[PDB]
Amino acid sequence: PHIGNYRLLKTLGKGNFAKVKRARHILTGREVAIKIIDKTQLNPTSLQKLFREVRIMKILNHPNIIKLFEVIETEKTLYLIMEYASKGEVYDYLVEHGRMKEKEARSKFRQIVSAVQYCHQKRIVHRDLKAENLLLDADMNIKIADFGFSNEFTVGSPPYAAPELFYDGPEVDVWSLGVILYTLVSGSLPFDGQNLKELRERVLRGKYRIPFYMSTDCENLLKRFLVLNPIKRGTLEQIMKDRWINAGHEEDELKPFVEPELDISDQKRIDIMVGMGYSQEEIQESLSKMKYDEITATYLLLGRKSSE
Amino acid sequence: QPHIGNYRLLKTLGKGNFAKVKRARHILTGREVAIKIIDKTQLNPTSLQKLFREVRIMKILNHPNIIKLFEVIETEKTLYLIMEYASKGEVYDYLVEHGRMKEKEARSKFRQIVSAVQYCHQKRIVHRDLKAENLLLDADMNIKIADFGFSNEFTVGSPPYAAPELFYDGPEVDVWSLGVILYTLVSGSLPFDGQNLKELRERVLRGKYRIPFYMSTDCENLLKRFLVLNPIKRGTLEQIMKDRWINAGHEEDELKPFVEPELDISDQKRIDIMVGMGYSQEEIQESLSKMKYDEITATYLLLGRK
Ligand SMILES: CN1CCN(c2ccc(Nc3ncc4cc(C#N)c(=O)n(C5CCCC5)c4n3)cc2)CC1
Ligand SMILES: CN1CCN(c2ccc(Nc3ncc4cc(C#N)c(=O)n(C5CCCC5)c4n3)cc2)CC1
Repeated sequence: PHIGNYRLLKTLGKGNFAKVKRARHILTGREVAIKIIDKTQLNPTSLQKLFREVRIMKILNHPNIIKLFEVIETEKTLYLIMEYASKGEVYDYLVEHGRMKEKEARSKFRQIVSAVQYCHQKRIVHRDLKAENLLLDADMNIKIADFGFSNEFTVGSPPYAAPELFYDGPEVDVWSLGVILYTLVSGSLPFDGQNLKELRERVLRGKYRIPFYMSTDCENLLKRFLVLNPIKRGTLEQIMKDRWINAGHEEDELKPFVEPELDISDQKRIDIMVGMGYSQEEIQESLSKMKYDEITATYLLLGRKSSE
Repeated sequence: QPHIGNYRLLKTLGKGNFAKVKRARHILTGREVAIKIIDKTQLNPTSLQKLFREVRIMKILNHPNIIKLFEVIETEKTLYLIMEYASKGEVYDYLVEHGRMKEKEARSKFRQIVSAVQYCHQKRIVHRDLKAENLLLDADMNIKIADFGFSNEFTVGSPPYAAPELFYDGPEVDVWSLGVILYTLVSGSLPFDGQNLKELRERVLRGKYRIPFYMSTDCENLLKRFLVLNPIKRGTLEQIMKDRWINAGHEEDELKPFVEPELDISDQKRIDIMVGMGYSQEEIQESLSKMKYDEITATYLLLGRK
């Protein structure tokens, strides 16, 4: 089975009003993830919120945020065609290999901090960063899923939730980032329990174990995220200057991401799409207007590696 | 007249929700001020924490057209916010007394308003409830906007000024209200009104308003940049600051984002006066350097005004 130019493959997750399937673009062979939302199960209020959030997704253009390629809408269904992170959860990588060495943890956490700060600068707060939406692509780059989407439009976390949720501003992501950092360096959650009430007591206590292998610089950095009072947490713009974050990046200090200009005049890719049956003029119109249609999707997918 | 801190309390200016605002006089300098009074025992631990977050925001508002905070007094039961007093009250009262502002005067005030709001937006502070009740005028007819950064329950939203999407907390909602504000300055009337809230909402959603004979096309063009139903298509304030009508008569003085003056905390003339009032030199230097918003920094600031 298919939708538009995509062959639908196995379901990756399901829940609430959404399903996400792996899929293969027929025109290019590139793999994608497709979120399928049955609109008949939504009231007019949820429908309006969904389309506002889709418009937010169209403005996320960061190399560590799952990228939207194409939107297909029928009378009954919304299809969101987006980047597929072929290695699944960071958690799966921690299970296989153990904790990351601090050099690898730093490389991935710089990507995560960049992605989240980039959204915060645009007034977009995740509010639900967790194991299930921290993903890795085929080249071990971080890809964060579901920025900007309300939980009912995700497939579906107490260990990561800020203690003030136990508030919807950027500080709640900063707490979750501290949990993430701790999981990267130790392979363990900083706060756990035999049930939710014990988990909550430990989160409110704010204390977590520092293993012998954790550097003092990593410990000090965690203290900037895992502060109970939300207003005393560091800002990401401040944390970007942290000594641990930039160890080994002497003249490459982490700074807010700046979007490169999108090259929409690659004639090699345009030549391929003309072969596919699109006209040069049609291609230029879709790309310059960024229509999120079958043409812009194809152009972007032709820029990725084949057969994956 | 009772005292709180170094202030003599005078007439009540307003009361609503969890707040009361009184006119007062600083005993030490004789300067008039406004004091917002909030009984903390009215609040839960959650709203009390939010109140303190919004006071921390108020501390960083330093714009000549934004009501300036002078002093914070917190007791076990009550929070007192001592701030600038706008002695001529609401812009509305001026419109009632003199009618619509002529174009030059409306432009002058609207530049102040746009400057104040853009200054807050750049600091990522959205008002969300700009309205007649918090657009004020000082003794020199300068705009003073009240209650930036405060939730409604801490003030003493408003259908005629509320963006149609509230019938969202980003700057776009202020931009819509600014359009309604500009219309009131130029016409003396609200653009959207009705015999009840239902009819009023209908006109906001339609987005149509009467263009009077005295409104220029440049002014009508500017209105179209605020009063857009689609929030994403509304002008941004950085863009609106370059509008032709906004800068007419200001060709070598284009409206730009406000930049705060460098703070002067070592005026020894004012410090000398405060030593005479009984504060020590060391105390004064510490209060000013740490910007404590205590009785000392407030006196320092009030000594710098008429
Ligand atoms: C032991 N593992 C094995 C499978 N494994 C997993 C495999 C691939 C991926 N990739 C991938 N790429 C893009 C995505 C976009 C989304 C959106 N919007 C989205 O929700 N998802 C997932 C996240 C929640 C479930 C659907 C996306 N997933 C994620 C996980 C996890 C368990
Ligand atoms: C027919 N009129 C008669 C006069 N009258 C009026 C007179 C003076 C002023 N000034 C002034 N200066 C600072 C203020 C700080 C505030 C804070 N925070 C605050 O709330 N207020 C007001 C605004 C809402 C009621 C309290 C402030 N008001 C306002 C109005 C209006 C009616």
